[PDB]
Amino acid sequence: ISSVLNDIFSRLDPPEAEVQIDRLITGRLQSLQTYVTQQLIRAAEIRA
Amino acid sequence: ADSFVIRGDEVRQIAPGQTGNIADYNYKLPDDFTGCVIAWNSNKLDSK
Repeated sequence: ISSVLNDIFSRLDPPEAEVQIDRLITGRLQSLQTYVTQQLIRAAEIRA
Repeated sequence: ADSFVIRGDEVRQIAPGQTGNIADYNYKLPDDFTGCVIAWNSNKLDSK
């Protein structure tokens, strides 16, 4: 519903707030993971 | 186990992570709570 953690916490009840927190945390983790993977691939051609 | 008597339309306010006069000022429940909650009507046996 929203992209601000404290907004989620204020507006919802603890279970549903937990659901949103997990959604955002998984999304952010996966995005950072993609960053790292691409960077690792690029480093190999730089080393060649 | 705990037992008491409330005025009747606050029954939904007992649940974890909810606010209001009764659940704010006399009986509060933890966020992570596992037990079960029961209620029934005592008009005939209690009002006079």
